[PDB]
Amino acid sequence: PMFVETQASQGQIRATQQQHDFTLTQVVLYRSYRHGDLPD
Amino acid sequence: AFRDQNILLGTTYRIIANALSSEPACLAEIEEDKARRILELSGSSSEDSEKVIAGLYQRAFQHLSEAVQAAEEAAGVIDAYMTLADFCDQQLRKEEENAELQAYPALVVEKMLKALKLNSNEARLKFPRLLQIIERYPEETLSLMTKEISSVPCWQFISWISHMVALLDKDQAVAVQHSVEEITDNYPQAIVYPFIISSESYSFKDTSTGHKNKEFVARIKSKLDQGGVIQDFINALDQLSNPELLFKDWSNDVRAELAKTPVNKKNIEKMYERMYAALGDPKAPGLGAFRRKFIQTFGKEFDKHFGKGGSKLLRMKLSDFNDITNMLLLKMNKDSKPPGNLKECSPWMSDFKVEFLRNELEIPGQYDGRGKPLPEYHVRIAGFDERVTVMASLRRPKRIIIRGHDEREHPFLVKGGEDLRQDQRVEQLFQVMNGILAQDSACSQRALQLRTYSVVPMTSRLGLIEWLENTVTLKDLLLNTMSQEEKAAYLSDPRAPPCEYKDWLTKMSGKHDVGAYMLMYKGANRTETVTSFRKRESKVPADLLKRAFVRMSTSPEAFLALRSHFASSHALICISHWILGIGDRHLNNFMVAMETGGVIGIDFGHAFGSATQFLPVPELMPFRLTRQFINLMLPMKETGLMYSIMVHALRAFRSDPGLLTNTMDVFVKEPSFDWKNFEQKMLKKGGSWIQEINVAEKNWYPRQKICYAKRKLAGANPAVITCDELLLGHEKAPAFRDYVAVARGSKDHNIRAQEPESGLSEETQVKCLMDQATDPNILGRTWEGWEPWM
Amino acid sequence: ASLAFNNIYREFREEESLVEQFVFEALVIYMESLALAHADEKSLGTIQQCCDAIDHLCRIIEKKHVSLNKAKKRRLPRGFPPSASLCLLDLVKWLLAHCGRPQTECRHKSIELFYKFVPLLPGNRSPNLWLKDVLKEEGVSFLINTFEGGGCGQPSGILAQPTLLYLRGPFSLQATLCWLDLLLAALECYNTFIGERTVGALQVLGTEAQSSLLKAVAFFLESIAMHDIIAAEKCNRTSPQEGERYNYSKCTVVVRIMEFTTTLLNTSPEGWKLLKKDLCNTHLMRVLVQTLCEPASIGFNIGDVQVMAHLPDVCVNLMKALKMSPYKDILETHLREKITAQSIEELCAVNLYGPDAQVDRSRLAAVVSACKQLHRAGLLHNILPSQSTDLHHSVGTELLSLVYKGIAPGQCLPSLDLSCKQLASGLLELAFAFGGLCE
Ligand SMILES: Nc1ncnc2c1ncn2[C@@H]1O[C@H](COP(=O)(O)OP(=O)(O)OP(=O)(O)O)[C@@H](O)[C@H]1O
Ligand SMILES: [Mg+2]
Repeated sequence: PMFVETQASQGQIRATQQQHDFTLTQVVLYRSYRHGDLPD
Repeated sequence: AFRDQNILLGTTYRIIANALSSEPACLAEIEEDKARRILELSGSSSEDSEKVIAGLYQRAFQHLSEAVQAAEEAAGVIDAYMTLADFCDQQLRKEEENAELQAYPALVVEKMLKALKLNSNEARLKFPRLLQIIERYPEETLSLMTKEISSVPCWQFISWISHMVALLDKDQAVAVQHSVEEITDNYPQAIVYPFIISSESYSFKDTSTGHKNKEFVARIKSKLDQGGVIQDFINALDQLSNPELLFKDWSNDVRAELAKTPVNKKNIEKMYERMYAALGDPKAPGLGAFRRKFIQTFGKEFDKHFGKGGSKLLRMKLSDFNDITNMLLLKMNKDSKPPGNLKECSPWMSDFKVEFLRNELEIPGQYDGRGKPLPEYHVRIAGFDERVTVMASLRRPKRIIIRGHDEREHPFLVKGGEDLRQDQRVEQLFQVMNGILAQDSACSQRALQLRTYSVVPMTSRLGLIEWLENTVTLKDLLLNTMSQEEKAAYLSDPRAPPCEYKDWLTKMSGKHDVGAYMLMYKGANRTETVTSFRKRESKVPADLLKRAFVRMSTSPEAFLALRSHFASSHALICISHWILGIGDRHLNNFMVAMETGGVIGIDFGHAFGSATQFLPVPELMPFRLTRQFINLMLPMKETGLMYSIMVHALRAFRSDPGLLTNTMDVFVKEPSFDWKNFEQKMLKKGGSWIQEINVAEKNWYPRQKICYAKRKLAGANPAVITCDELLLGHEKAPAFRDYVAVARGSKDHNIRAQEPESGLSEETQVKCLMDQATDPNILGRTWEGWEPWM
Repeated sequence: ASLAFNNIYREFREEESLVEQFVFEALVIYMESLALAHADEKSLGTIQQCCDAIDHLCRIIEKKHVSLNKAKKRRLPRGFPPSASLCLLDLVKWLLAHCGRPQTECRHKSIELFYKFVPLLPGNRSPNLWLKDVLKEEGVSFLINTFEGGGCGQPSGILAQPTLLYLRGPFSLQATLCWLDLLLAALECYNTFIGERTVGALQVLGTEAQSSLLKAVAFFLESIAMHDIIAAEKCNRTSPQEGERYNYSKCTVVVRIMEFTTTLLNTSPEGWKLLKKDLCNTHLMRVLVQTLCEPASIGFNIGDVQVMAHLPDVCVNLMKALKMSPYKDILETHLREKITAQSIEELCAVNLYGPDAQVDRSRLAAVVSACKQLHRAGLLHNILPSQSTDLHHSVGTELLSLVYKGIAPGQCLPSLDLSCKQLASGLLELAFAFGGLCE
């Protein structure tokens, strides 16, 4: 049993930005793949 | 030793008396000393054979009653009770088929209830004979029954609890009323759904007795609504049903009724309000968005045509009513689409939240009946998994997963619209059947057991079937074994057997409808059908099941165990679907367990040879033994595993049929198993017949369905039973002689014609039983949706 | 399911469209799973992980509070009605409606989430003002049906079941626990809403209202509170574990009732007259003087040092609270029969230093802790005068001289045991607490 979805109503991947919104406890930019992302 | 001495001597006299009555000419065949010794031993002196038979029975009853009397001073007192009980019951049946038997219906009731008091099984299963004998002998047993069934443990009736609530509107309700309310006190959830399904049909008569019955039933209905939780559960399950399908079923149960003029609008308005309460009025008891979308599309037209109230459709127009329903259905089979989240179709099941001391929703079908119940360990509902999967059928049932409180998950198959009481009682027959199969040596050593699954009818037009996991149906197994060339070449090619067969039926008849069989059964002789059958047989690959089990298994011991389990299980359900006479065994009605190999039989529409009685093209075969099932066992021939399994199971049944024939009797004598139910059942199925062009009600009489079943369990030719059964349904057919000529065989090509009609044995009967099911003259002219070439 | 959210909150909070669709549906069922975790055993940490997840979602809501209450087409949580939108205000109403639910920790988190969420709503008023608005426009008995009405779904709770007699059948022990937890939930929500001001004390339990809290607490103190001999709630055979759970649940509702009457006294000064017909009589005062003089007779346990570190301050603030009341003399008349002068000249005459002499030395520590707590209440000179000559106190040096000559030679020496040191530290602390006396 997989979730069949809701009955309807009536350069490749983005890069790792270093600037956050939420503070830690106690238009975006894209990139490509760098040889450790996907399996070889 | 005195009690057992008298049991044995009474059994001896009963065996002699039953021997002379079966053929009263062997008495004048044996010996002048033996005949004189029998005539001396009964004591009666007439030389008429009827008086000496009755005298032998009198001595048998004297000895057995002495055994019962000696038994009144666990394994040996209930044997003494049951020997006298079933003896007097057998005598009573031998009278009621066609003043000596006066004190018998008191005696059966008394000794059988006394045995059921002492924890018996054979007296527990033979209990509905008492509720059948109460009506037919109410003078001797109506207060004796009551004062003895009072002091019987209340949980001995749970397996037969669906008979008592149907008895509760009769002249004899007081004989069951104590145990019904004791069950409602002790174990309420064992009676809830059979009470709900029988409150639909009471019709309380107008006496001093019937009014007390109405008071009692109202009291039990007050006691069973523990917070009204079950009616919410039933209603929220009833949300999981396609609304166009409920509308088409309402069109069925309105059209046939309205065709009976002077139409008498009283029940018509009740039918309409029961339609509008679920598919009409939108401000409803708690519908989900699926049914809500349906109502918003098609609730305004239900008074545009049928009227607020409903007295606007009362201009019957029996053609134009079908025009109205077709104008609905043309859109209705397109606009709907089944939803697949449980929140989109049933918010009560989406938002379950088992509450802070209210009640318990026990998962249904958990009181089997034998032994003390102990419901502390029964599973209760904690919540429903939010993934409903729709099966791909015309009467498409939904699959829900109930998360029980005991850490686990239980899947069920909720289907609405049809009556599941027949399926439940067939499964109860299978329980009796493989309880018999376990108390036989040669069958228990093979460990032969039918695979049973629980079926629960909540109410009419709604019920739950247990889901059998890691299974797939047989046609899907065969079609998933096929390669994409074999598959698509079998499905879209005009020289494939599903397309060649229709051309061959036009080539024999001329037409393209189901009337082609009533011309092909006469027009096509024996060699044409056999040769054309092999020509459309050799187009499917020869070994699909063997390749299925090879790519299904990972080792030769695994393959051998899968093939042996398939063979044993299929041979067992072949010989056990013939004793009941279950027909329409096409390829989707078998389901094979992928991790074990065994076969499960489902979808028990046709009960007692009604396939070979009521269908337009009859089905003249005992069971499914097409070419795949016999290519799987190659190189070994058909004398191998399946033949010995069928022979052993048939011998195990025919050893003692007293337990089985009674249960088949109380199944076929139910009012819910009648022609109205069968007619309305096959209507919402498409199947082989679409309508009824019959003379009056097609003559359903269950007087001799069980006469046929007792004949075939007593030793009969099986093809004699097939002619005897289509003689009840096809005598006014244009091809009756050719139906009998096809079923009977040849005296040249078949073993079934080369045998006598009756007095057969087990090896002989399974011999001419496997001959009939594999006859190419039978398989070549059988129904096109059955697929006999597989 | 909670371990998988406590790892991914860091990323799930870092996208707007992922948090402006899923956050309410996430919060609601994490509350629901914590409510389901009431049943299991307090070693699996599932309650801890659900409270961690709810706090992470709560900090997420606290950040993006301007965009959440804007009416937008979001994904509905379970049990919610179909709407054209969803805001934060509907979630606040869901939290308020799920206030008196019987499950302990989910009730706690629901109350504090409501208190954190009546701010961050469009107009930023205090919870005094907003609930006064909704009580102006939905009736006061709506709020009583939220407090009293357990959960929201079934019309149940102590508004439905004020006494245990109305919850009757064959005797099941767990059903009495259900009733106690319903009463405890109503106590906790009443106590919190009256403490954190936010409501009027005299205008919730007053004029024309079926507020069945006082009926329930009167039935509780009348027959159920004092004598948990667990047969006191049957009208069979008891185990320790069936009884120990009962005593634990019975003690922690007595504690919350004491804090509730403390808040009821300290909040409405003229609303003392409410707790007159029922509470300040033999029942509540008998329980209170019992808990003061010996709590373990009523059903507590000595091994749990935490509740033995919470029981001092609750009875101290209770005795301090009705110190400034018309109930000072009922306090005095129920204290000055178990705490008298000869009540301590009785116990001052035992043989203390023997190697088996716990014959009254077991029951001395209860009176010692009782006088310590009475002194920390500040009423020791009220219940004990100076009956020798003057301010130069009699027993405040006589206990000193007692423990002084108790380790005199003369039989050769008294050598000390385990509980002797505990008693003697208590006697010294009471003697020093009597006032002055460093010289
Ligand atoms: N007890 C069961 N357990 C698991 N699966 C089942 C069960 N009963 C039916 N199914 C599945 O549901 C499908 C349809 O069941 P059902 O018998 O209700 O359909 P139907 O409308 O009678 O059509 P058909 O006669 O072709 O099965 C079957 O093909 C089978 O795969
Ligand atoms: Mg089927």
